[PDB]
Amino acid sequence: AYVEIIEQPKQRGMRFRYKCEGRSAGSIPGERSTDTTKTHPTIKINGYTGPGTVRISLVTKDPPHRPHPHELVGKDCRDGYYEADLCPDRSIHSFQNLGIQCVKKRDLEQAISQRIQTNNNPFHVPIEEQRGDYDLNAVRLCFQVTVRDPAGRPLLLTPVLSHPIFDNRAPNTAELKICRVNRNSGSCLGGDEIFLLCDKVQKEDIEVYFTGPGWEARGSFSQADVHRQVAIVFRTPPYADPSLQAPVRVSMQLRRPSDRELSEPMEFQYLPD
Amino acid sequence: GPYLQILEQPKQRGFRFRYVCEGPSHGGLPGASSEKNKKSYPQVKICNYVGPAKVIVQLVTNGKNIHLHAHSLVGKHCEDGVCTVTAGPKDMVVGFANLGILHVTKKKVFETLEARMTEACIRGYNPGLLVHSDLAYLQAEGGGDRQLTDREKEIIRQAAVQQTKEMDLSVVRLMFTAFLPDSTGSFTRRLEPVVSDAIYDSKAPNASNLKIVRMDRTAGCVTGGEEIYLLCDKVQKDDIQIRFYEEEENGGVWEGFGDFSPTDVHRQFAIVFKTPKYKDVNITKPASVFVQLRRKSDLETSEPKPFLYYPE
DNA sequence: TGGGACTTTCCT
DNA sequence: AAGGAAAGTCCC
Repeated sequence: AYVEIIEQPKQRGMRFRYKCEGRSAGSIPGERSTDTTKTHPTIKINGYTGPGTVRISLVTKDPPHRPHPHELVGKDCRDGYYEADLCPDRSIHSFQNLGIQCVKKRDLEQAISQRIQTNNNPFHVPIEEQRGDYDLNAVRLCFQVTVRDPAGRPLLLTPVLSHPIFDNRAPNTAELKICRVNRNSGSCLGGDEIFLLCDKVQKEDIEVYFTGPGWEARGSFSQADVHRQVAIVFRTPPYADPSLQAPVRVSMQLRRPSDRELSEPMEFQYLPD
Repeated sequence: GPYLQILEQPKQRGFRFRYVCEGPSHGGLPGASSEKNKKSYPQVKICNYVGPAKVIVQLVTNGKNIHLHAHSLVGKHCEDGVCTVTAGPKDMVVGFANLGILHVTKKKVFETLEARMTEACIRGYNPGLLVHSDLAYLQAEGGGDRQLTDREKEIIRQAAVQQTKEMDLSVVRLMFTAFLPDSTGSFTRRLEPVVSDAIYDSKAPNASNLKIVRMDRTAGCVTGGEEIYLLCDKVQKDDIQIRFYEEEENGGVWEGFGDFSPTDVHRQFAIVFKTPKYKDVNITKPASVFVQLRRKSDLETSEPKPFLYYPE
């Protein structure tokens, strides 16, 4: 009888683990999560509060949100989906025991083929759509949450997808980081070669973005200048003022065309002449 | 009567094994003398000529107790990993062209190993000099198929159980065996096998060839302690070092090492380090010295790259 | 032939 | 158990 996620799952940062992969290793981090305080996904059933069942499941990112292949093993989690009674004394019920078992392409047909043969489908999406190409680096959480009625019957409440979640391993779903650079400054004239050590990046799809108020440009460099996708050797871009006169600390960050994603910011002081 | 001669062994490093998945041709196991603008292959040779002869070669293991390695030496005359070459007459020197090593998985080791021991024991290949010391009669016997009975199977299979446990899938060794004709005209005379040196998979993170691809700067002050970025080929985080050295006339000593930590090797492909003090910080004219990637392990080294020290 | 990068695993 | 690297795989 109504519901809305209080703590939206993590965005682009977590990493999809496997079966063989460390089991019981980790869990599912929440919105405002932290390196010192976690906080898992919790859904608040405003108003109504009492006994209720819960079946959490993972679904694709786009429009027809079909059930996603990846399991979600952990406490009580079955066949892939999640299921367990909800505290029949409190409302907003949390979930600290969820793991995302990403599957191999190998066993995919089977994986989704389980979703059906095991009835899994928070949006009763047609079975003819329950197949074909699926994206394995992006998923959403759904809450097929059921409770009682004004009296005492099985009043099922409408599902709701949790913000996107992305595989960190996928080199184009991963978090674009800037680990360290040699130079930290340069001339407004631009052209100061720089060595940027960074996290796995895809040369075909990556850029070095220089922001700064009223100024926008990118470092010149070719693909051959991206070493084992973990280092780039670009040349600093000409600042707006060909005759600056003082430190104008601007910002430098890695950018991914496709995703349109921007790495954290790093300062690059533009000195004069 | 005679013997074999490893004439020209294999390059020993730089070769990358391949899994069945890689399929197509991917080269030929190099000679220890191949140098691009001239390439060779492990060549063998006999001495006391025996007209015609058959020399089979199989991959053995680099352990104190030479055994059969799971990897399969796939090539031309090869089949099940026993490339058989018919040493031409008069010319007792037949080389082995583009061989190529096949990499078994860690799961297919005992599985693939059974066959290797099964075979040979059949085809008459090397007398339990690799399998066990209870056979030795896996040569010819006389005639038949040598099914060694369903009994003997227990030693082979169980031999494939204690070897598969220590087997190292990263290194192999050739095992050249020569067979000279007999009365029947067949080749039954086993000439003492001669194992090769030792070939190291290049795919392995510590057997690959070291190379310095890029350095943001190739000059520093004799004082040293000037940061530098070196982009490299996969190097093992805690087993690599930067060596600066010089050809000193009065002998040829002096060597320096960059100062960095494993925590300064960016994802096995980059190294950020500080430069070492040069010998003569009293220099007035800069001096050209060298830099070189070196593996603390085997001490293998990259082609040295120039570095110029200038005074303070 | 010669070689990068991707996918799945294993070791912390 | 969040992250680094080795092992196994595709596709130039």
